[PDB]
Amino acid sequence: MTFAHEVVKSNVKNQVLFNGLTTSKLRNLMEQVNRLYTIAFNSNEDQLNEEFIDELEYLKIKFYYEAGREKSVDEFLKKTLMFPIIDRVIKKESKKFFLDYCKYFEALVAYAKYYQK
Amino acid sequence: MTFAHEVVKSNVKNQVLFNGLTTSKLRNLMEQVNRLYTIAFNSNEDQLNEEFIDELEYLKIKFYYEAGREKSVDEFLKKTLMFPIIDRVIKKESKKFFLDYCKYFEALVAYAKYYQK
Amino acid sequence: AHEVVKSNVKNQVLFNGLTTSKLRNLMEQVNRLYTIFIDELEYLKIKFYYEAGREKSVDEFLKKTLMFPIIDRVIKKESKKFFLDYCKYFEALVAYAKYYQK
Amino acid sequence: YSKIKISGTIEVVTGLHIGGGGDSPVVRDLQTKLPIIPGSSIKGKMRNLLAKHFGLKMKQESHNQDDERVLRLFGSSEKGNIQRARLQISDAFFSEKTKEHFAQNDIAYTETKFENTINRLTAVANPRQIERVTRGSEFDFVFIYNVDEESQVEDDFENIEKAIHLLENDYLGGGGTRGNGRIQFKDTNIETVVGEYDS
Amino acid sequence: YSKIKISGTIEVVTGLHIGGGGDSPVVRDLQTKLPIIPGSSIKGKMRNLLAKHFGLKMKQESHNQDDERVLRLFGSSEKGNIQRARLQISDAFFSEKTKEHFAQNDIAYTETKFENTINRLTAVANPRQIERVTRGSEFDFVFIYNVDEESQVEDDFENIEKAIHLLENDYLGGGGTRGNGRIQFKDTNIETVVGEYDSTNLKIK
Amino acid sequence: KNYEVVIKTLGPIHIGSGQVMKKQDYIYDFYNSKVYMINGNKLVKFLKRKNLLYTYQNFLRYPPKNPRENGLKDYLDAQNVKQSEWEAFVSYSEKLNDLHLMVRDGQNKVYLPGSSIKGAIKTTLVSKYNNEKNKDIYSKIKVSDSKPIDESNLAIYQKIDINKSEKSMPLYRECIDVNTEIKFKLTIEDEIYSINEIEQSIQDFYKNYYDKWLVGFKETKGGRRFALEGGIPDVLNQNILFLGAGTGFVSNRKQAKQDSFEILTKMKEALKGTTNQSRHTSYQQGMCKVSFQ
Repeated sequence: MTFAHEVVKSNVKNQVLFNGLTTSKLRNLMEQVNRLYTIAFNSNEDQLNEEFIDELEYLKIKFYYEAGREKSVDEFLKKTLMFPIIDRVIKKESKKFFLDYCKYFEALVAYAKYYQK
Repeated sequence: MTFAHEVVKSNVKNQVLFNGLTTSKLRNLMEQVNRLYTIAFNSNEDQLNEEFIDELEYLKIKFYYEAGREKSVDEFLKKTLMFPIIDRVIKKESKKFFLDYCKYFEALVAYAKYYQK
Repeated sequence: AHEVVKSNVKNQVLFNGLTTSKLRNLMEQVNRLYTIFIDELEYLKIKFYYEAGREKSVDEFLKKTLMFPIIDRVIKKESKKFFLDYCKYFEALVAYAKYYQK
Repeated sequence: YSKIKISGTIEVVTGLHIGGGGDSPVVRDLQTKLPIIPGSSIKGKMRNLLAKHFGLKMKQESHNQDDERVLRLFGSSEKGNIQRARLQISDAFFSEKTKEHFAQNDIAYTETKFENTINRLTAVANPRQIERVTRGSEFDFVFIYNVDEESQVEDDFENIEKAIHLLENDYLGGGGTRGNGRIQFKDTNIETVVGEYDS
Repeated sequence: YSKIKISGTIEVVTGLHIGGGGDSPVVRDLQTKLPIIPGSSIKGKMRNLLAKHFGLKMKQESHNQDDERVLRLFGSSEKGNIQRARLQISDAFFSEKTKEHFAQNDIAYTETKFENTINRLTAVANPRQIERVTRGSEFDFVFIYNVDEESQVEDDFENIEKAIHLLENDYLGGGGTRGNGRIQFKDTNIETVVGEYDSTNLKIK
Repeated sequence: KNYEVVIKTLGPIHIGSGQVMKKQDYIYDFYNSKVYMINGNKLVKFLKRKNLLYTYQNFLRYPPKNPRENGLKDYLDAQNVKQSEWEAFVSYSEKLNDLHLMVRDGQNKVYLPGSSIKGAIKTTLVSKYNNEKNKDIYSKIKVSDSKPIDESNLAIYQKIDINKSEKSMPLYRECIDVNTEIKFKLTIEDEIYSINEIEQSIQDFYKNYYDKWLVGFKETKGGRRFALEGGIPDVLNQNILFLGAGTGFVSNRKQAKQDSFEILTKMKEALKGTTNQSRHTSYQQGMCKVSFQ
């Protein structure tokens, strides 16, 4: 799944990235993921609380909405397999996999910020 | 739950939406919802004041009038069990259920906006 | 509110085919007082009488709405809140009338 | 530094429909649930007409660079040259006397005007509806002029006065062509509020 | 080292549009999720106006070095000068009476007003929606004044008086030239929270 | 640019409004031919000052059926309300099962909507220029609504089907009375359609209408009477135009017949005018002389 993490360098075109994706339209996603990450940090056991799961549901809802609002972000989310990994995390209900996902998202975000107009 | 995604994907018919529903055709509805929502936020206790129950009936009145005015809104609300949900909300008078309602409806809007002309 | 209107659906003509076209002026009258003298409410009664003459369907409506007694008690109260609530009720009636339509 | 107040009152002469909120309603002031004239509308009718009375080149239209007097009078900074709006047009609201007269004479605040559609070769009657604000009503507005040069005030004020006449003759809001938008101005008052300027 | 507290009430004349958070929402708080006017806007607007009121050169317009009395009022401490601000502007909050009255009249705090940006040589009016706070609402504000030197409180208060009046016939917020942001000040009170300074002959109107 | 327009009501002009008042709140004179529009508020305030409101209501809900008993004037007579009082609660008067009202404003003042005037102007332009893209010029020529027209210039008239045998339509109309001088404003952004251009356009349209409809109803007494009144050739020179509703549906013969068949679709498989009792003079509704400044 790390090929989707170094694909960001594979998506450096001419001179726009991800068809003009900017961190100004992705800041909301970072804040929402970080908010749930702190809740997962407070959680001690592996088995996630149901309210936390619904939080994941709201997260994916936000993902879909953001993809709807902006096209470059939509390309990012689809081309990086965001929705399948989100559903998988929801399926696994494990904290540790969730932290793995957050790290993946962080790598995506940071690498994206490295390349910007 | 998130039965919303299923309803929207099933309504992707032939590229019409619920026979041509658009998000700008929902505006006041969401607006009204949002108003109640923030009021709902400011309250502390889960027991909803009689004035808020009257505002919930007012939201249902808005839904009924909008469904009567636009046939596509009527189909959306009919299939989405929106009126059942609202009636159940009125019966329940519990804040947490209301917040769940807010999330479900917002999801509906987001998914619909996800597939638009 | 809703109960009577959902119950007057004659299996599906509402009050034998009521149309909002007939309530327009009625609607207008309501809204005017809403912006805001008891004589104005009296004229409201009068206009109810006028439109109730205009069509039998509207008269059967207002009776099945118990409109006139409500208005009489409203004018009896003279309290602005009671009038506002009344207007809300009328709006609700109109709304459900609109929904259950051909 | 100095600020110039303008106090005045518009009277509506032909039926009026702005209809921002759009069976196609009109804008309303939510604390009063009453009509207003969103001063944005004033600004826009103003600038459009003024550009019309001055040079409006087709290339200048395409590039949205407006006449230098116009641009300086209302501030643009779209061509890269820093320009601060020299006049602000605020909103306006019903007058106390106007509302009092309406209540005393039982005058409705809004009119629904039917617009019948007739098609040639069929003459099929499909009415439409539209709302208009009661004609003859008056709103109180404010224009705030800012002084950025003690020598440009006279020229800028001259342009504003001629533009007020143009706004009176033309129609404001939508459906100007069908008879909606004729207003007059009355009771203009001029009084500088901040600074030591002679008016 | 005394501190003079100033309280007052912002009454919104026309629509108010901060728009900090953004389709583009205004700054709305988080604990009450009711909109507030972040002080940073207030202080910036008052500062820019008061700077304009005094002299301002193009070389002065270069890098935000401004007139010295204003500087003492707001602090720059930039050219190696020792200047900490003596007047701090806090945030504004949707005060309770407003929420109460609106609830008992069932009115929103925030409107969405739609604009039609017309394009020349195109004749297309594109709809853009702007969210702005409803009229007649109020916030409460607190300013803190510090007395770094005793015989300059009156002189600084004269500059404050001019800047406060400047805000009443100006717009605070976004895009006021389209007629949004007019505000007023009411119920001014002056107290010295900490110290032994008299603030009775002192007034702001 | 900008021009001031005067309108001379040659014949009755009426504008369809959509509010048809029936026998409710309607008082008429069978022996003076005058109908009195009645202030609802003042009338009911009198009704309460005599405590007969319940009586009036009970009459209102269920009409007595009998044609003579049916009527508000009869209700007032049953309550013996004095002719002095019966005059005291009259909003206004004009000279009848239903009545169609003209438009009124929030001040209940009758006016000629600029939309109707603009539509009639566009009709002459479309007929003369064969819609020379008249959809385009439609935006660049702006017409204001009319200034108020006081009541004394309002009248009730019976719709008359002028034909070989003059027929009478069942319903009546409020319409402006003769010769009324009515001013409004016009604004010009498309100078191609000059004022004189428009004037000649109107003239040509009327000339075409004359040889297509007016010359046909000859051998009718009332028909010929109107044509003689004033004189047709001099009227042809003037910018005459038919306004609002009630004008003939018309405003090659075989295509006209087919199209009229379609539009009326006996109708599935006729001139409008008004005939006066006062002077025994008929004027067709709609015609007005229009002049510029």
